[PDB]
Amino acid sequence: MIESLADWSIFTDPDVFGEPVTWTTPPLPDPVPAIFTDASEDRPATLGPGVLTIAPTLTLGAAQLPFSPARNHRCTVRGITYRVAEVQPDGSGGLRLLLERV
Amino acid sequence: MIESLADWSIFTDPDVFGEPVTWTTPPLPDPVPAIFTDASEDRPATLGPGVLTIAPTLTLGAAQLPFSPARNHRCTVRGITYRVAEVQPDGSGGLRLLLERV
Amino acid sequence: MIESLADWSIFTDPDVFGEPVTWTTPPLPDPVPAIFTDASEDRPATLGPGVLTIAPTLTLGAAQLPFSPARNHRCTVRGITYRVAEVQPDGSGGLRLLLERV
Amino acid sequence: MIESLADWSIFTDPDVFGEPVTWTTPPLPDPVPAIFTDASEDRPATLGPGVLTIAPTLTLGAAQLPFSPARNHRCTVRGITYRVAEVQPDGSGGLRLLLERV
Amino acid sequence: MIESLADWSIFTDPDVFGEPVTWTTPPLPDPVPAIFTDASEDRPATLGPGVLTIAPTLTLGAAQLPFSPARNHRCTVRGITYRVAEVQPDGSGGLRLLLERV
Amino acid sequence: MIESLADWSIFTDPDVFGEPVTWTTPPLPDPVPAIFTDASEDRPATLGPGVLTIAPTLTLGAAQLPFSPARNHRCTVRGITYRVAEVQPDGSGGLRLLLERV
Amino acid sequence: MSEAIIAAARGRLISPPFSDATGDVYRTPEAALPAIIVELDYTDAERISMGGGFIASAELRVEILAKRDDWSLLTPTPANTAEGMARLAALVRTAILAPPSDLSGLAWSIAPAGYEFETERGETPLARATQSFALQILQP
Amino acid sequence: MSEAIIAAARGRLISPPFSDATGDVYRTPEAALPAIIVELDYTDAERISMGGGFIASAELRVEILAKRDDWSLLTPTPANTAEGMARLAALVRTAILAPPSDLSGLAWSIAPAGYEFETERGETPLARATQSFALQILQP
Amino acid sequence: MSEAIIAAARGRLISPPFSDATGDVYRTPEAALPAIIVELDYTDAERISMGGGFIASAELRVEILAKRDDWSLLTPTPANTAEGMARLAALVRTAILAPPSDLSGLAWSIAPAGYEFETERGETPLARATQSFALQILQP
Amino acid sequence: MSEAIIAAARGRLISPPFSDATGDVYRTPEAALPAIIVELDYTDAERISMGGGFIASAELRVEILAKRDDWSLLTPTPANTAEGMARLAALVRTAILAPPSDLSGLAWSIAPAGYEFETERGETPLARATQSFALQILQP
Amino acid sequence: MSEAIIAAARGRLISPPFSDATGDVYRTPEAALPAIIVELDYTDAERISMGGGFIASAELRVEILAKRDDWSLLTPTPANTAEGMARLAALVRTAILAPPSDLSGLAWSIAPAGYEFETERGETPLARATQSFALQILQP
Amino acid sequence: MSEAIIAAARGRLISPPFSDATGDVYRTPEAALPAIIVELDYTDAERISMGGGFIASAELRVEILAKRDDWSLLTPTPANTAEGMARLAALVRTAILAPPSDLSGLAWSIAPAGYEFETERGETPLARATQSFALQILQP
Repeated sequence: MIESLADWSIFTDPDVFGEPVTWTTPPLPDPVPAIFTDASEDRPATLGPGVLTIAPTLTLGAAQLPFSPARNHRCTVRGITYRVAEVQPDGSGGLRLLLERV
Repeated sequence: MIESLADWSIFTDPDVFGEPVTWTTPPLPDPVPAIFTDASEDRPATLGPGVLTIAPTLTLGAAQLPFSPARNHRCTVRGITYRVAEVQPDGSGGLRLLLERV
Repeated sequence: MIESLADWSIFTDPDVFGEPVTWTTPPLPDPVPAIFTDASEDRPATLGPGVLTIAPTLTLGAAQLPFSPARNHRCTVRGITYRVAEVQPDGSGGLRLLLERV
Repeated sequence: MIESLADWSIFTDPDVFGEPVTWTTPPLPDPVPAIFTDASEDRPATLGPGVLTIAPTLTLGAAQLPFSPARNHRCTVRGITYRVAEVQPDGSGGLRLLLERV
Repeated sequence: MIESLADWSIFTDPDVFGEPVTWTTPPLPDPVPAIFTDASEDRPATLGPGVLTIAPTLTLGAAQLPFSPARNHRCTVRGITYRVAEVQPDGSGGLRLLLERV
Repeated sequence: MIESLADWSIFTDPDVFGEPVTWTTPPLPDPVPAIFTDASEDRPATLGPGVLTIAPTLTLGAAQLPFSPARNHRCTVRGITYRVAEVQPDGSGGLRLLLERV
Repeated sequence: MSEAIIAAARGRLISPPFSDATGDVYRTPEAALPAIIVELDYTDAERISMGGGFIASAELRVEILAKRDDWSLLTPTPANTAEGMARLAALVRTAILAPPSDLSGLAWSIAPAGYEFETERGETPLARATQSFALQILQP
Repeated sequence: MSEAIIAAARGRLISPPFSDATGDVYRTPEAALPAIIVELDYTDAERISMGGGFIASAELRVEILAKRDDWSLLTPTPANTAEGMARLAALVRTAILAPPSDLSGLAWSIAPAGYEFETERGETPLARATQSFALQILQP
Repeated sequence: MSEAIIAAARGRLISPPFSDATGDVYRTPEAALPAIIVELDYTDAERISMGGGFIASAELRVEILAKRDDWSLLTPTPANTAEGMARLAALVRTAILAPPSDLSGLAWSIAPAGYEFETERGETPLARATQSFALQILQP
Repeated sequence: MSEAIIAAARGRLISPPFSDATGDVYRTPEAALPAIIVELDYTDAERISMGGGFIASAELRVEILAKRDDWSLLTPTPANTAEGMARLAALVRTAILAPPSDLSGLAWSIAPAGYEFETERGETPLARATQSFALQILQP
Repeated sequence: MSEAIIAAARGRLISPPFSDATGDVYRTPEAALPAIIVELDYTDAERISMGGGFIASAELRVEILAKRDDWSLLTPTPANTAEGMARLAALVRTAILAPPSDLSGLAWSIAPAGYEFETERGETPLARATQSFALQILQP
Repeated sequence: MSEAIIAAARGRLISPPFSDATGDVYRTPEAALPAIIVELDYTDAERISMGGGFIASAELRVEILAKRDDWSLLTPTPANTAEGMARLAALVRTAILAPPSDLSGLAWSIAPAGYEFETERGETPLARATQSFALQILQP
């Protein structure tokens, strides 16, 4: 648990890798930095070739986060609204979120 | 077997990686340090997408431990009670425990 | 996002690895460099041994690209026309295109 | 074959990684060094979750032994009797034994 | 494409790894060097144990090659005739050929 | 092909790794060195647990070998007769033999 | 008409005090410990009458995921998976296979095609129960 | 005659306001959120009459991929996969299984062989629906 | 009624002197060397009478895991898996397939659907035995 | 007699203007874009008469691989896999299932056992079509 | 009664001069080159009479593993797997399917369900032979 | 009696000028380009008469592996796998299914159960042919 503040600040470092996001949910004031990663995901179709869909996730410092790490919360990245669809612990107190686009 | 005491003390080192836990079972007095690790585990459902469940385990120095490495014992980590559901040897005399949440 | 211009310029570097291509679609003036990679792909046949087909792709700096990263666009590599069949994000803002030969 | 004596001696060095064992069967009259390794073993059940069983394999210098590497022999490790259930060559003249607990 | 001539000359280097071959097809005069590699291939039989067959291939510098990289051409390695059964691009302009023995 | 003599002599080096063997077939006079490797092979049984069988092979320098690299030849390793059951090229001119025990 | 039958099911299975979510891929929650989901599944088919009609063979699958006191409503040992799953299932069976006609009518036969209890190892133990009900519905 | 039946299908399924692409391997788009594809599939066969004729057993598979408001045309909760898929499917079923004779004639029987709803986790949620229709067509 | 049948089984199989645990995922112990577990499994079904009734086809699976002297109660060579498994199984078969009516009644037929002996290599040797019993139970 | 039937097929399918290669493992070319291959496959069998005779159940599989204008001979949209495959297949079906007696005689029944269109993603798009024809041939 | 039938088998197959071990997981020896193992396997079942009885369908599997001169007892070429396996098997078949009544009685039918020869590549060549014998035994 | 039937086969298939090896695991040669192997396989069984008899359902599998001029004995294009395999197979079929009584008698029916040609890519091309012949043999 030594990492705490330092660790969270370091990666988040804006304009290095941390893209600032704000939780449009009022539970969070004061913009937070987090790592945004999206890639291509190929989803198959039983008969079809499939469709190339895209999935974006936020990796954040959970311990740093105040408020509630909670599903169904509302957040926005770069001005696009995302409902926090899912959260899962990696056990470092650094959780990964999955954000619905809508 | 050279490692014994030294090895157990080193990792356990509190506030480095060892989170102190106490066995609420009276067989153990005097708080013990152990490594707590939990992560996300995806458990599937035959028809369903699945559910994201979480599993936490304690890695401890078995040799160091006095008393009994025994299933059904009672222990608490960070004030939350855990029954020691399972124990399995890694053969280093460093066993891993699995702790039920209840 | 630090890489932006520098990163795109470096790899594209003509005659190093970047083969200049031009988007015959009028949306793009001013020739662009991109990495052309093609290899052998073995496509099977249910009863047959299969056929050795070839697939060529362009790896480009998406952020650098102005205009539209869009499917159905027209582009030519080394004087051979390619319709941009597919595009998929690797999440670096460096997308990979797949170009139909026709 | 160059290693021979040297190789056998060094690993088994007592209190480093060689736990001395005595063969219960009388053919060997001298305490013999070897490497004891046991770990969690997964033995499933067709319908059941399974059972966590254990196994202990001895690794010894086969060329070092002056007497029959033979199944059905009797040996004891740390005062617990083990029948030598199985032996298999790794081809280094360093064979691994599997010892039944009984 | 920087490698071109240099790259092809270097590997081909006779008596290092490049075994000179000549295309008995008249389209090619002036002996060419290429890397000859053959190994054992186990081909199975549905009921049978299988048969150990051997497959030999030539790795050559395609760009260096003049004439035509074409199937059905005739070539000989070390005085044994080979029809060029198949050719497939690795995309480096270094293609690999498969040569029928006959 | 640069390795030829040197390469074969080096590994074979007696009492390093090369165990001298002689081809009891009269086609070969003058003892030859080769690398003998045997390990445990588990062969299964459809209903049974299986049987631990052992397979020994000789790795030799084929190019160095005069006479004939031929199946059905007779050879002996350490005074035990082996029919050369199988030979397969690794393509280095260093072939591996499989020797029947009988 | 899947929607209507699913709607009947939606009304019929909403009664246990917990939300029912069907076909939500992204969702895989542990917060909703007691879990219910109803699926209309597939419909195979054959002709009816001369001059027009169709009927279908259809399967409805009901799945329940649960932990802790949800099992322990009344009787002891519902932690045992079998007792717990059965305890929830039989009542569920009666819910869907209830006497009301509307529920029965679009469904025609409501026979239990299959039953199961399954075990997944979470801190809190989670167990899956399946209750296939076969309904033959006239194609509209 | 697959082309003709496929052509009838092509006319019959082009009505939803979105393009239908069949058998395009390279294509796997997400831009065309509402998605339709019709496949004539396979034809097994048996003799007709004495002196000549053949008939086939054939399967037509219709697949729909969708996200968001495409589900939400009118009624609430079409985000629920089952309701949404059913909502599009039943009308599709009527489209193909329509009264017009030409569509019916080359098809003979038009029974729904199977139905399904499937879930793939994309940002926008994508769901796959299959509507197998069995048509027996006389071999020309 | 699985719980009741399982309860009958619970009473009927608790007699061997060792605990029976059913569906405990987390648990996989070696300390409880003699091991027993009973599963009600699945129920398929068909209609009864005109005006109402249902019956089910059901399978009950009994599994035994054992080591050492548990095999060696009396006769020699029960270490041999077959003899040992049979020795425990036949009595178990009689336990469940016993004469008492209550046990028999909810069960109707109690035929042995299947039998098996299995081998897993632990220091102490562990062997698995399965005794499927098919019971047809009227759905309540 | 596979060779003879294959020979009839060889004559019957050589007409499309492109070479037909059967069972060439090493060969997997893309240069021969329009592709045809005919396989006699397997023969199962039963007795004929008393005193001697044998007959076989046999399957003939025809496969076509194609790209670009080969699909586009006349009608529009043969790029669509289904139309294109059907377009080549029906004529092929007539070729093999032709009126000439010799072709028909050794073949007896020539029914289409199966049909398929398949998609593989090459720069030029390649599509596979299968036309199983079942021929029962008297064993010589 | 598996133990008794296995015991009969144990007596009946102990005659070849080598030990028979059944279900020993840990054991996988090559020292016992000639190898024999007999398994009672599974028993499916049906009712007998009115008022009580049960009968079972049961399979007995016999497996033989061998190398070298064990094959070469008398005739030449028993190294050939087929001849060697057959040579041991037929006599084994007669052993189990022998005339003595006790062996036959608990077994009722003793038909050979299946036969096989298998090849595993050891220095000494090892070959596996299976001789399934189907015995229907009245459940005690 | 597998050995005898195999012996008949051994005599019957030794005629092609190349050695036949059956069940040699270690052996997998390419030097013996033309390759033949005969397997007696499995025997299922049923009772004969009242008072004693048994009969078996048995399969004999013949496999041929070949390259180059072995295919090209006379007619052109035997490189084509189908023609080549058929060319060797039909004569082989006649060899085993020959008129001589001894060969026919222990075999009873000699029908071709199956046929196949297979392709493996070696420098010299190797092709596998299977000729299952079903023989019902009275158990001695």
